[PDB]
Amino acid sequence: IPTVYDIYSRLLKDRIIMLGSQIDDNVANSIVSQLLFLQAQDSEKDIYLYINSPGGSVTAGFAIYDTIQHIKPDVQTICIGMAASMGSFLLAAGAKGKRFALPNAEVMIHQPLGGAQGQATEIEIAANHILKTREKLNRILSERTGQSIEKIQKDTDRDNFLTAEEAKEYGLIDEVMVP
Amino acid sequence: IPTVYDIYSRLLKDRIIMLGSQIDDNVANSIVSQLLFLQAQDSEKDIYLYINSPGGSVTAGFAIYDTIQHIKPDVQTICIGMAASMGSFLLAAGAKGKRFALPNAEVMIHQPLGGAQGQATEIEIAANHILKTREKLNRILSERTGQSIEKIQKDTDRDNFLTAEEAKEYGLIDEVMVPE
Amino acid sequence: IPTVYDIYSRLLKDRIIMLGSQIDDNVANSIVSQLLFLQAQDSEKDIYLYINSPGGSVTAGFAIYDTIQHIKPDVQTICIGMAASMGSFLLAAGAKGKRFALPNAEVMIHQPLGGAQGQATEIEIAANHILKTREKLNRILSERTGQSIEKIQKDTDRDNFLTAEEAKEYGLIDEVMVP
Amino acid sequence: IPTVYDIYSRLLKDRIIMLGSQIDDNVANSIVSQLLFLQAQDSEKDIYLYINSPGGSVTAGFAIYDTIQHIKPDVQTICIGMAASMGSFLLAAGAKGKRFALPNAEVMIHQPLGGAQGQATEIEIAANHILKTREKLNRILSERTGQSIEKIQKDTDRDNFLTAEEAKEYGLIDEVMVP
Amino acid sequence: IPTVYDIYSRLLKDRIIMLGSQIDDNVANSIVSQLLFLQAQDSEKDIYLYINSPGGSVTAGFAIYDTIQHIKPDVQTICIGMAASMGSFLLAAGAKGKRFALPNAEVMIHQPLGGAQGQATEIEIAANHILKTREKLNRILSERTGQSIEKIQKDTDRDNFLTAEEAKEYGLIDEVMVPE
Amino acid sequence: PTVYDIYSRLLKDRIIMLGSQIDDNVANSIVSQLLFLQAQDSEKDIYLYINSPGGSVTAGFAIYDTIQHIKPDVQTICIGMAASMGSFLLAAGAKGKRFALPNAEVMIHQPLGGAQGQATEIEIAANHILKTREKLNRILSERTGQSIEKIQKDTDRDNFLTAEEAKEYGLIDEVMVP
Amino acid sequence: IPTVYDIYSRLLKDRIIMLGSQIDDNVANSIVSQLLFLQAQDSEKDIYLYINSPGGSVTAGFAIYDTIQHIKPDVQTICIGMAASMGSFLLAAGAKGKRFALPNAEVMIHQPLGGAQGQATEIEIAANHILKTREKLNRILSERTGQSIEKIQKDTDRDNFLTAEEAKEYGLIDEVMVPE
Amino acid sequence: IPTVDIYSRLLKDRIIMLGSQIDDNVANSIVSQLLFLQAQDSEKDIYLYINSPGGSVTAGFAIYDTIQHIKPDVQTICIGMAASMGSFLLAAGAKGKRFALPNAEVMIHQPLGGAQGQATEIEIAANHILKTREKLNRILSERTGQSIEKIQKDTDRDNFLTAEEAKEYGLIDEVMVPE
Amino acid sequence: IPTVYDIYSRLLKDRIIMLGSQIDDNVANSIVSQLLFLQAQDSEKDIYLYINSPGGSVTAGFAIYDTIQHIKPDVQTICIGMAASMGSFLLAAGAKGKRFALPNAEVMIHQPLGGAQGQATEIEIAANHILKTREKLNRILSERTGQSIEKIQKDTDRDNFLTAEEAKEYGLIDEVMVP
Amino acid sequence: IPTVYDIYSRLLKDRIIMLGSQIDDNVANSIVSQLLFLQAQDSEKDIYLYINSPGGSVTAGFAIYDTIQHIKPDVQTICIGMAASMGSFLLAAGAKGKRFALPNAEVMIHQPLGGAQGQATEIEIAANHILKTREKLNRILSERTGQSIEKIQKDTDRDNFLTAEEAKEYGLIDEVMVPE
Amino acid sequence: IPTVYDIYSRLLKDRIIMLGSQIDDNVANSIVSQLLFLQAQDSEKDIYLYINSPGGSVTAGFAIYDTIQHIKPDVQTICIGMAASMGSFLLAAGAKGKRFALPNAEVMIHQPLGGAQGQATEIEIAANHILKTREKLNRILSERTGQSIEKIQKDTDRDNFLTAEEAKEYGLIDEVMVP
Amino acid sequence: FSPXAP
Amino acid sequence: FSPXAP
Amino acid sequence: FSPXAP
Amino acid sequence: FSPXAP
Amino acid sequence: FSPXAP
Amino acid sequence: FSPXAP
Amino acid sequence: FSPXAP
Amino acid sequence: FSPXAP
Amino acid sequence: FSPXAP
Amino acid sequence: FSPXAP
Amino acid sequence: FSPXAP
Amino acid sequence: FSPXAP
Repeated sequence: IPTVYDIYSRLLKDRIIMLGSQIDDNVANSIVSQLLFLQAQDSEKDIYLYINSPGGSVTAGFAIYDTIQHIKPDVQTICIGMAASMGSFLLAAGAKGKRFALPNAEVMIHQPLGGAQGQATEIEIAANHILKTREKLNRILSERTGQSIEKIQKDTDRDNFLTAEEAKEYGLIDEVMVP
Repeated sequence: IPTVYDIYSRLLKDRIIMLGSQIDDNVANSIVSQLLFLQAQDSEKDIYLYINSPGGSVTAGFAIYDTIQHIKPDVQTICIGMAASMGSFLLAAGAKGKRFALPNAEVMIHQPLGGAQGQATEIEIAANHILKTREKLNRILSERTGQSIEKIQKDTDRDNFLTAEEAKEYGLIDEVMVPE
Repeated sequence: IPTVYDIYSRLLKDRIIMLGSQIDDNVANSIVSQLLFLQAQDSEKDIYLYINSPGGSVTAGFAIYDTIQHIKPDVQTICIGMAASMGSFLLAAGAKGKRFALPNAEVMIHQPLGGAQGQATEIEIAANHILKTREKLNRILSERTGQSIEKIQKDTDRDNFLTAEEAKEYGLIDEVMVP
Repeated sequence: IPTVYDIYSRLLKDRIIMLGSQIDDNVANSIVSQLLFLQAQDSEKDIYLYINSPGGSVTAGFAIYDTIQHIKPDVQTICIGMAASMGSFLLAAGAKGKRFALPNAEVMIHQPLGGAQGQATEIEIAANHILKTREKLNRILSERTGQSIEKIQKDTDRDNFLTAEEAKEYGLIDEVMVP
Repeated sequence: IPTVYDIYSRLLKDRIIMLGSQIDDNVANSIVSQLLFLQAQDSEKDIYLYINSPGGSVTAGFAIYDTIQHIKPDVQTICIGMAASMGSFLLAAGAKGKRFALPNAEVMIHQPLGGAQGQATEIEIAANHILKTREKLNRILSERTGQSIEKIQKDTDRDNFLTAEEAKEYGLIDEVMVPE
Repeated sequence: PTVYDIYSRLLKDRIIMLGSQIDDNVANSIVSQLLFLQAQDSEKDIYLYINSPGGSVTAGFAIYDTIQHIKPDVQTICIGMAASMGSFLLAAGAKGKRFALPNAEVMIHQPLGGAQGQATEIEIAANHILKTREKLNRILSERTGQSIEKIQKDTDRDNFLTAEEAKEYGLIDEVMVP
Repeated sequence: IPTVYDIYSRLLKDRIIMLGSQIDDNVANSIVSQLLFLQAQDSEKDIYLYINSPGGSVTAGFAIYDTIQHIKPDVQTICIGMAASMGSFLLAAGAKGKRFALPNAEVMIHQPLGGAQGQATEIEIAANHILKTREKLNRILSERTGQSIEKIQKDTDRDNFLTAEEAKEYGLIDEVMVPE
Repeated sequence: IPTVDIYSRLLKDRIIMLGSQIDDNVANSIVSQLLFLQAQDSEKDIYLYINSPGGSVTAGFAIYDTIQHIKPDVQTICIGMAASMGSFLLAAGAKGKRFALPNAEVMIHQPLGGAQGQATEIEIAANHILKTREKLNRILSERTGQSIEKIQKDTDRDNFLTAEEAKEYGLIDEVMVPE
Repeated sequence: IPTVYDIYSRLLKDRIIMLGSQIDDNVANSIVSQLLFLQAQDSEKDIYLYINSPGGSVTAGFAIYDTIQHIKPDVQTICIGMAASMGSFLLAAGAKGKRFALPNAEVMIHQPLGGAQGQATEIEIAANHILKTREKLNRILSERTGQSIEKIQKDTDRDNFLTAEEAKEYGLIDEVMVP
Repeated sequence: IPTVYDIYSRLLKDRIIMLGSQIDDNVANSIVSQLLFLQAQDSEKDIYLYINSPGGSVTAGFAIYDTIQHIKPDVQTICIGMAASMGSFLLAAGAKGKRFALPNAEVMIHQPLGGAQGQATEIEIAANHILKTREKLNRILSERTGQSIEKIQKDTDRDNFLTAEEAKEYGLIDEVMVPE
Repeated sequence: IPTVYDIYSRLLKDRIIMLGSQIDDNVANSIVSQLLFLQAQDSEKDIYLYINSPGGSVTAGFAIYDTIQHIKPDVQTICIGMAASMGSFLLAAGAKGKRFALPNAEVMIHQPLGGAQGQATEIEIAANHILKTREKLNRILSERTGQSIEKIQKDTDRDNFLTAEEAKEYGLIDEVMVP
Repeated sequence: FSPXAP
Repeated sequence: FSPXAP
Repeated sequence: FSPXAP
Repeated sequence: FSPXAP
Repeated sequence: FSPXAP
Repeated sequence: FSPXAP
Repeated sequence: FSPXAP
Repeated sequence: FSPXAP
Repeated sequence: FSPXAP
Repeated sequence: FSPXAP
Repeated sequence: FSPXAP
Repeated sequence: FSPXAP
C-alpha cells in the first residue's frame, strides 16, 4: 500500500471511503467511524462510498447501512469490480440518484447464509432468526429498488448475477458511469 | 524493500504504478486508488502501469480496467517479466499506441478459471456466469487487439504463451521496447 | 454381523438382497451380481430388495436400476428406515404393485449433486453433463410414479422429505406395510 | 460381499469377469490372470467382461487390452453403469458384434492424463511419451469404431459423455441391451 | 482377488509367477521362494515370469535376478503392460529366445535412483556405491542385449521409453507376442 | 542494522543487492532500483552484488531486460554464490565489468518446471520450457563467446564453476583479487 | 503370499527359514521359535537361513545368533539380495563352510546406531553401553571371519559395501554360489 | 508368523513366549497360559522365554504373582534382552532354573511414570511410584540375595549387565553355553 | 535489542560487527555490507568481528571470508561463546595476530554437510561438488593455521571440540583473552 | 512493553541489564553488547544484572560469563523470581559481595542437558563433550561458591532447588535482600 | 490499543500499572521494572496496581511480590474483573488498607498446578518442590489475610470462587469500591 | 416381511 | 445378462 | 470518479 | 478509580 | 499366453 | 523506462 | 533350549 | 533495588 | 538353492 | 568493493 | 573487549 | 488359581 499519508487516508480527506474487502465487524466499525468523522467535519458535503466487496456479515452490513441513513450528508455509492450479497445491499443503500456502477462491474444478489447445530429447538430458533433477517433485507431492498417484496424473494432465491446495466434496470443503482 | 520513502512511493511521484503480484481485491483497490489520485493531481499527463503479474481475480481486474478507461489521462502499459491471464488483459487495455513490453517478457492468454460445487441448478448458474464472463473478456480483447471474437475464442482455449514480438503481432501491445 | 452362514448370506438364500449403505461402485457391483445370480437360480420367483440407504453415486445406482429392469423376475422394493436420493429412485424402480415402505420410513427426493473445477469450457461440460443426468432421472421417475416431469423438477429442486404415506400418494411406492 | 464361494468367484465359474473399479496395476494383474485362466479352462467359449469403471492407468489398461486380443475366446464387453477413459477404451475392445451397454449406462471418452516435473529435457521426454501414448489410443479407437483418427482426436480433446445409444452410433459398442 | 485356490496360486500350479507390483523386499522374497519351489517340483520344465512392474529396489531385483540365473530351468519373461527400471532389467534377464512382450507393452530403461544426506565423506560413500551399482547393471544389460557398455550408458542416462518392437530391436526381448 | 538501513545506505552509492532467491517481489524491487538510479544519474555506473541461488526465469528476465534497457553500465559482482538465473544475471553485466570474488561459486544448468493434466497441456508446457531454454542458451552464448552447442552440453546438468573457471568460460571478466 | 500351506510354511517343511525383513523383536521371536522347532523335529539335519535384510535391532539379532549357536544342527546362511548391519552379522554366523551369497548380493558392515537424550550422566551411560555393544559385535565378527578386532574396528567405522566375492575374501561367507 | 501356528506348537511343549512390551493384553495371555499349563499337569516344569524391554509394572506383577502361585516350577530363559520388568520376571523364575544365553542383555533401573495436576495429585502419584519402587526392590533383594541398599543404588540409573554379570548379581543361576 | 540507535547499530559506529547467529544468505549479505561500509568510512582503522555462531551455509560464509580478505582494514576476530563449522573458519580468517577467544569459549571444526537426491549421475555431481568444497576449506584453513592439509582432513572427519587454549595451539586463534 | 524510551532502555541508562528469559544466542549477544557498552561509557561504575531466567544454552551463558569477568566494572547480580541452570551459574558469577536474591526467589542447580543421535563413535564424541562441559561448570562453581568439586558433583546430580537463604549458605549468593 | 502516547503509558505517568494478562516471565519483568522506575521517580507516592489476570507462573508472580514488598511506596491493588491463582495472591499482597475490588469482580484461590515425568526419584524431587511452593504460598497468604494456615490449606484444596464481598470477609482485600 | 416380501 | 452375455 | 463522485 | 486509587 | 508361455 | 514510459 | 529348558 | 543495586 | 542349501 | 565496483 | 578489540 | 477359584 503506497504513501502519497497512505493512499486511503489521502482519499478520506476528499470524503472517499473505500469498502474493498469482505464485510466483518472490523470493517464495519472502521466505515461507521469514517462516516461519522466526515459528518462532523462537514454535515452538508457528499460522501463517496466505493464498493468492491463480496459481502460478509449481515449485522456488520447493517451497522454501515444504519449509519448511512442516520447522517445528514448524502452518501454516494459506486460499485467498482464487484458488489455481492451485503455489498450489493449497501450499493443499493446510497442516496437516491447517486448510486453508480462502472460498466463491467458485477452485482450479485442472493439469500442470506448461515448454520445451526444442536437440539431441534435450537435449530428452530436459528431458522426463525435467519428467516426474519431475510424478510428484513428483502423489505429494505424493496423500498430502495422499487421492486415488490415478492419479486425480490423470487429473484434472491439463488445466486443472481447482474451486469451494471441490469442492476440499473432493477433499481439497485441509478446510473452506469460511462467513460 | 529499500528506502530513497519506499521505492514504490518514489515511483508513484513520477506517475508510475506497479502491478507486480497476483491480482486480488487488495491489489485492485490500491491500483484503483492510485489511478484516481494521479488523475486528481494532473488530468493531462500520462500514467505508467508496469505489469509483472500472473493474473488473478477477474472482477478485481475489471475494477482496474474500468478505472483506466474512466479517467482522462492515457495509461501506458509496460509488461516487464510476465503478464498472464488478467495481467495480459490489462496489458492490452493500455492507451492505443502506448502498450509495451520488454523483449524477453512473457505474455500468456487463456480462458478464465473457476469452480462450482453443489446442486445441478447451482452448477448451472456458475457455468452460465463464467461463460458470460468469458464472452465479455473476449469481446473486449477483440476490440483492443483487432482480432475477431472467433479467433480470440480459439486462441484462448488453452494456455497460449506469446513472446513480446508475438504479442505485438497479435495486437495485445504496440511496441517491443528494444535496448540501444 | 452374527452367524446362523452370515445373516446376509442366509437372507440371500431366500432371495433377499440388502441395500443398506451409501451407494458406491462396490455396492452396485455386489447388488448387480446378486440380482443376476438369483435370476440364474430361478428366473420366475420374486426377488426382494430391502432399502435403507442415503443414496450415493448416480452411475452406480443406474447399474442397479438397469439390472433390475433387465432380469425376468419381479424385484420387490421395501424401504425400511430411509431411502434418500438414488435410494428413493431405486425404491421407485421396483416392480409395479410391489414397492413398499414401513410406516415410519423416510423417503427423500432431491436433485443430483456434483462439482466442476477448471477452465470455463470444462465447467460448461460438467454443467451440461449434470443437467442431462438430472433430465434422465426425472424422465424415469415420471414413468415410474405417474407424475409429470415438470412436477418432478419442481419437487426435487430442494430436499423434499416424504412420509411413507406421502410416498405412496406420490407414486414412489404402492403400499405402506401395516403391522 | 455375500457368499453363495464369494459372489464374484461364483460368477467367474460362468466365465464372467468383473471390471468394477479404478484400473491400477493390481486390478489389471487380476483381470489378466482371470482371462488366461478362463482360456486354459476352455479356449473356445466366450468370456464376459462386465465394466463399471472410471478408468485409470493406461499401461494397466493396455495389459488388459493386449490380453483380450491375444487369447482365442471372444471377450464380450458389457457396460453397466459407467465406462470412462480406459474403461471405455476396454468397452470398445470387446469382440466385434459383442459389445453392449445397458440403456442408462454412461460412456465417456477423453485424452490421457499425466504429469512431468524437472529439467526441460525431462519434461520433453515426458511430453513425447504421453503424445505417443495418445496417438496409439486414438489409432486403436479409430480401428475399433470405424471413425477417422482426426474425428477421434477432436472428440477426445475434452471430456465427452455419450449415452448408450450414442456410443452405439459412434461404434464404441454394437448394441444397447433392451429389457 | 477371486477364488477358483486364489487366482495367483492357481497360476503358480502352471508354473506362472506374477511380478505385478513395485519391487520391494517382500515381493522379491516371495518371487525367489516361488522360483525355488518350482525348481524343486520340476527341475527341467520352463517357468513363466509375467511382468507388469514400475521397478523398485535394486537389491530386491538382484535377489530375483540371481535366483533366475541359479536355477536349472529356463525362466521365460513376458512383459504385459509395463516393465520399467528393474522391471525391464528382469525382463531382459529371461532365458535367451524366451523374452517376450505384448504389442502395446511399454519398456523403460534408465539409471538407478537414490539419495544421501550427511557429511561429505558419507555422501562420497553413497555416491561410490550407487555408481558401482550402475556399472554392474550396465555390464549385465550389455551381455544380455548385445549392446556395448558405452551405448547402454548413453541410452540410460535419462528415461528412455521403448515400444515392444523397439525393445526387440534393442535386444531387451526376443519377440513381440502377436495375436492369432 | 541501521547507520537508514544498510541496504538503503548502499543504494545511495548505486549498489543494488541481489541477495536472495529471485521471485517476483525481488525482481520488482531490483527493476525499480535500476530505474530510480538511472533517473538520478544516467551516466554513472550501477553495481549489482549477487549472492543468489536463482529462482523464477520470468522474474530474472525482468531484471535482465531492465539492465539492458537503461543507459548506465551495470557492473555485476558475485559474492558467495550465483546459481541458475543468478549466474545468468552475473553474465549479463556490462562487458569488462563482471566480477567474482575468488572463492565464489558459479553454477549453470537448464531451467526447471512442471506440468500436470491432459496430453495437450503437457505438450504446451513442454514447448514453452524448451523455447525458454533456447532463449537462455542463445543469450549466454552471445555473452560468453561460447557456441550454442557447447552451452547446451555444459548446462545439461548442474555444472559448478570456480571464479577462475567462470572467467575462462566468459561468464565474468575478472576474478577480484585481494 | 501365494498358496501351494503358504509358501513360507511350505519352505519351513524343508527346513528353510526366511529372514527377509528388518530385524525387530517379532522377527527374532519367530526365527528363534522356528530354529527350536526344527531342532526338535530333527537334531541332525541342516537348517537353511535365507537372508535378505537391512538389519535392525542388535538385541533381536543376538537372540537369533545365540539360538543358532545353541542348537545342534548346522545352520547354513544364504544371502540373497542384501545383508546389511545385523543381517551381515547373522550371515557370518552360519556354520563354518556353509555361508553363501549369490553373486550380485550386497553385504554391508558398519558400526551400531543409537541415540541418547537427557542429563550428562545419562548420556555417558548410553555412550558406554553402545561402545560395549560395539566391542561385543566386533569380537564375535573377528572370531567368525578370521579378521583382527582392530581391522573390523577400522573397516566398520563407516558404511562399507562389499560384493559377494569381497565378502568371501573378508571371511563373512565361505562361497559365492555360482550359476551352472 | 509361519504354521507348523509356531507359538501354539511351543505351548504344547509347555513353552510360553514373553517376546514383547509388557502391557495388560500380554499379561492376561501369559497368566492364562500359566494356569492352563498347571491344569494340564501340575508337576511338570514350564518354560518362560523372555525377550522383552519391560512395560507396565502392574501387568508384570500379574505375571509374577501367577508364577509364584502355581505348583510347577517356571524356568526363565533370557534370549536377547530382558529390561526393567522383563529382568524382574527373569529373576522371578524357580531358583536354580533362571538362565540367559551368552550374548543376552539384562537391564535394571527404577520405575518410570508421570503426574500432572494439583500439588496434592502430584503428591499422591509420587507416593505411589515410590511405594512401587520399594516393593520391586524388596522382591529383587530376596530373589538375588543382594541387600535392599545395594539394589537401590544399582537401579538408580540404567544399569546394563552381561549374562555373566547377571549371574554374579543373582538375577540368574546359569549362563547357557553352546556344546 | 534495547535502545541507547539499537545496541548493534551503536556498536557498528565503533566498527564492531556482530556475527551472532546461524550463517545464512541474509546474515552474510548484512555482514558483507557492514564490512564495505566500514572500509568506506575509514580504510585504515581496524574492524572487530565478534563471533557467536554455530555456522551455517558455506557459500554464505565464503562471501564474508572473501570480503574480509578484500578490504584494506584489518578485521580482528573475537570468539565469545561458540564458533562452530563456518564460524570457526571465519574466526580463523581474522588478521594474523588479532584472532582471539574468550577463556571459556568453545571452538568446533568438522567437515561440511549436505545432501543429494536423484539419478546416479546427479548424486555424483553433488558428491564431487561437496568434496571440492571440502578441499577448498581445508586448503585455506591450512594456510591460516599452519597445519598441513592432511592433518586438517583427519581432525575434521568428525566433530572436534576445542577449548580456547586448544584453538590457540592449533593456530585457529592467536591469543586467549584473559581478564 | 510500556514507554516512559521503552522501560528496559530507561533502566539501561541506570546501568541495569535485564536477563529475563531463556538464555539463547540472541539473549547472550544482547547482554554481552550491553555489558561492553556500559564499560565504554564508564569503566569504574558498577553494573547491575537482574536475573529471572530458567537457563538455556551453556555456550550462550559462557559468552555472558566471560564478558562479565573481562570488564573492569563490578557486575552485581540480583535474582528476582528464578535462577535455574545457567541462570544460577550466572547469579553466582557476580562480583564477590554483590550477589543477591530476593527472599522468595528460587535458585536451582543441576547437570547440563543434551542429546546425541547416530553412530557409536558420534555418541562417544557427544558424551565426552557434555562431560567436559560439566567438569568446566563444576570447577567454576567450586571457585565461586567455596564448595568442593566433589560436593558440587553430588549436589547437581539431579534437580536441586534452593531457597534464597539456602543459596546464601551454599555460597551461590552473598545476601538475601530484605525489605525495610 | 488507542493513543491520547498509548493508553497504558499515559496511565503509567499517573503511577498506575496494569496487570491485565496471564502472568509469565515477560509480564513479571515488565511489572518489576515499572515498580522500580516509579520508586526512582518518587519514593513517597503511592503506586496503583490494577489486576485483571487468571494468574500464571508462580516464580514470575513472586518476582512481582518481592518487588512490591521491597520498594518504599505503598502499592495499592485493585481487582477489576478477575484475580485468580497468582493474581489473587498479588491482589492480597497490596499495602494493608489499600486492597480493593470492584463489586462484580471475581476472586479465585486454589493450589498450585504442575507436572512431572521420569524416574521415581525425579518425580519425588518435583513433588517435594511443588509441596514446598504450596507451603510458602499458604504461609504468606495466612499472614496477608489473617486466616490460619489450616483454613488456607483447606480452602485452597480445590478451586474456590469468591465474590468481592467474600474476598473482603476473607481478608484478601480491605474494601469493595462502591460506585 | 412376509406376507408378501416374502 | 442372458441372453446373450451369457 | 469525478464528475460526480467526486 | 479516584478516590482513592488514585 | 500359450503357445508358448505356456 | 524513458523514453517514453517515462 | 534342551537340555534343560526343555 | 537501591540501596545498593542501585 | 540345491545343491547344497538344500 | 572499491576499486572499482565502486 | 578493549584493549584491544577495541 | 485352584484352590479355590477354581
